[PDB]
Amino acid sequence: SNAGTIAKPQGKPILTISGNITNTNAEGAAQFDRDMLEALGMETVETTTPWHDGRVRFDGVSLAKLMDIVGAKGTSVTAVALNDYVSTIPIEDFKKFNVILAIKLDGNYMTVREKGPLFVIYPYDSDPELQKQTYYSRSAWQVAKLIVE
Ligand SMILES: OC[C@H]1O[C@H](O)[C@H](O)[C@@H](O)[C@@H]1O
Ligand code: NA
Ligand code: NA
Repeated sequence: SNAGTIAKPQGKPILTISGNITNTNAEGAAQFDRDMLEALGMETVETTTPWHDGRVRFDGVSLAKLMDIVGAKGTSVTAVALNDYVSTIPIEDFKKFNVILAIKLDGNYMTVREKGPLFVIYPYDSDPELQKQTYYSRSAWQVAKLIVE
């Protein structure tokens, strides 16, 4: 069903959240353009990563907030990337850690060649627990879809 409890996007959708959710703006899905994501509030994560040179600044939307916006009912979300990557992420990670869906890198929007437009980012250098392949594997870049189960 389409609850119609989230506004329809005015620009091109860059993220579709679907599955075991409550709040939608399409059949069984919540479509978001970049303006809608920025409007939810931008959070900052500064960290080194396995893929970047030195400490970089990511700005993006809290994934815990996105799960609350769509009324996620499940405990698992599958990220699907533009490049075909599929990554299952326990939703509890988003709360425990400041995980963000990054939109900007060092103050600039990320192109597809820069792992954008959306990139799941954990604050790796904030806790030795996060400096592990478990969380690097959950850090899906070029995210297009989040399927809640
Ligand atoms: O760049 C990701 C991680 O790489 C290494 O494990 C560093 O020791 C750690 O501080 C950092 O968070
Ligand atoms: Na549905
Ligand atoms: Na995994």
